[PDB]
Amino acid sequence: AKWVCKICGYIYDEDAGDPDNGISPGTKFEELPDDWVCPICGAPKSEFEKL
Ligand SMILES: [Fe+3]
Repeated sequence: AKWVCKICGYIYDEDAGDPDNGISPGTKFEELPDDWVCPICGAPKSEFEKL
């Protein structure tokens, strides 16, 4: 699944993860650490919406 940051338009793609920020590919959005934030704009997880 892909989730969009409602603040800046960054798409968290679970297939891609966010390796530069310690998230390996295939990591589900719900599995992201609670302290994970949008790597672009810094938005907390609350600000993402599943597509
Ligand atoms: Fe963002």
